[PDB]
This record gives sequence, C-alpha cells and structure tokens, in this order.
Amino acid sequence: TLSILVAHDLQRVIGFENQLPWHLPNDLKHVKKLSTGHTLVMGRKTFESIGKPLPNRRNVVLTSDTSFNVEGVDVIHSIEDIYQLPGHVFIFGGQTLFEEMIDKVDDMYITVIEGKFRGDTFFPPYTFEDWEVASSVEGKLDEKNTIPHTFLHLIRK
Ligand SMILES: NC(=O)C1=CN([C@@H]2O[C@H](COP(=O)(O)OP(=O)(O)OC[C@H]3O[C@@H](n4cnc5c(N)ncnc54)[C@H](OP(=O)(O)O)[C@@H]3O)[C@@H](O)[C@H]2O)C=CC1
Ligand SMILES: CCc1nc(N)nc(N)c1C#CCc1cc(-c2ccccc2)ccc1OC
Repeated sequence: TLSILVAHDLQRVIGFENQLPWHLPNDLKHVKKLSTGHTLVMGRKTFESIGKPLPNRRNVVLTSDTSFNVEGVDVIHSIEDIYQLPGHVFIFGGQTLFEEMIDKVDDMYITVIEGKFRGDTFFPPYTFEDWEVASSVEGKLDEKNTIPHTFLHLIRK
C-alpha cells in the first residue's frame, strides 16, 4: 500500500523556510500512530530539516547524491525504487516529492489545518472528483492544540 502523509493549511501551505509553520501535537500523535512499524519515504531536503531518523519505523531518503550515508537511514536514488519496498509505505514529503507522487499513490492521509499561515512550500492541488472521503474526523482542541484541524483519509476513485 502506497499512501501520502501530509499536513497542509487552507491554502495548501506545507512549510516555511525549511520547516513546519505550526506546532500541533495531535498531528504528531496522528503521524506516530499511523507510521510506526512501517516505512517513511522522504525527500533529501526534508530529512535535513528533521536531522535524525524517526524511531520505530523504516526511514528511506530519496536523493541523487550516491554518497549519501546516515546512521539508520536507507537510501534510494530513483522514483522507481519506491515500488520495490515491502509493507505500508508512506510518502512523507516534502513539496517536490508530493508533486511527483500524488498521481501514483493509492491512498492519502491529510491533516487539514483550518487556518492560513505564511509559507514557501505547498501541497499540489487536488479535486474531490478523483478522491473519495473514506473518513473525515475533527481534531480535539486543548491548551496544547489550539489550531482547528481535520483528519482526512482519501482513497483514489
Ligand atoms: N506539512 C507537511 O506534511 C510537510 C511539510 N514539509 C515542508 O516542505 C518543505 C520541503 O519541500 P522540498 O524543498 O521540496 O523538499 P524535499 O524533501 O521534497 O526535497 C526533495 C529533494 O530530494 C531529492 N529528490 C527528490 N526527488 C528526486 C528524484 N525523483 N530523483 C532523485 N532525487 C530526488 C532532491 O535533492 P537531491 O537529489 O539533490 O538530494 C530534492 O531536492 C519544507 O519546507 C518542509 O517544511 C515537508 C514534509 C512534510
Ligand atoms: C509532523 C508533521 C507532519 N504531519 C503530517 N500529517 N504529515 C507529514 N508528512 C508531516 C511531516 C513532516 C516533516 C517534519 C517532521 C518533523 C517532526 C517533528 C516532530 C516529530 C516528528 C517529526 C520535523 C520537521 C519536519 O520537516 C519540516
């Protein structure tokens, strides 16, 4: 199963200056609950923003740099390599990888941030004619999670 894992705002902003424009623990909980014990495929630039690999999951980084070597990280150099990965594979970002993979994924796990932030990286546009809403769940708001958000699970028609 090949799925996109993304969090974008009302205008599909995903990042600003190599990082997330918001901190939302509920979305992090959503990521860990969903990707733990599976595989994350991310672009090279996104990994450098994180620094370390994420624990309890297989971390794959896509890069043209063949000399790439980081502790506890598997390396791939082509978009084709993704299909030769066992189990549930999550496309983790960022922009350029989302742009390439949107047309190829079966599945899509989107956290819609119900706001408008300043950003320089975006998620590709998508119509609901191509995607059916498998589930739409509102996020609960506490003192630590003050930005309204909706968890969407989208499956390709
Ligand atoms: N809100 C969210 O869900 C997320 C947001 N983001 C945000 O997005 C931004 C990152 O976007 P972006 O700058 O596009 O970063 P990316 O991680 O998507 O960059 C991808 C990089 O990997 C390499 N690469 C990508 N595709 C290929 C390919 N097909 N073949 C060979 N190499 C490839 C390229 O560099 P090279 O080959 O030279 O190494 C490229 O620069 C950040 O600002 C971040 O904050 C990121 C993830 C999630
Ligand atoms: C965590 C939001 C996020 N949510 C969703 N629904 N999909 C995603 N693909 C990402 C993402 C990302 C990429 C990303 C993640 C973390 C992070 C922070 C704390 C703990 C674990 C990871 C830090 C920087 C970063 O790049 C800027």
